Amino acid sequence: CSNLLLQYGSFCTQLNRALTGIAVEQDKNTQEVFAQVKQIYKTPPIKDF
Amino acid sequence: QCVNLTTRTQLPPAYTNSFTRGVYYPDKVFRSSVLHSTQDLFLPF
Ligand SMILES: *[C@@H]1O[C@H](CO)[C@@H](O)[C@H](O)[C@H]1NC(C)=O
Repeated sequence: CSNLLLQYGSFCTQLNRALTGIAVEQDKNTQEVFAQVKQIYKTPPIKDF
Repeated sequence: QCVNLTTRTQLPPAYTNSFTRGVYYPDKVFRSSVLHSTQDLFLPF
């Protein structure tokens, strides 16, 4: 079956390319939402707000 | 006729690294500027 699938080849190369693009896009989405800033601020010990 | 040979000297069998060797044409078709993939009996690199 692998030998027979060999002569298709380009089809699941295309599929893997598409899925990798999707995964990279997911990481991009999370970064662009949450990594708006880069200075990791932290709260002061005193909560005198 | 045939004669058995006597003068000999045995040694441990010699071994070597075959790297990027043992590749032959798969068919008889003129393919140029194409990266083609195939599966056959091949000498592993
Ligand atoms: C020696 O030669 C004979 C016949 O010529 C053959 O039968 C025999 O197998 C040979 N032996 C060896 C060790 O070559």
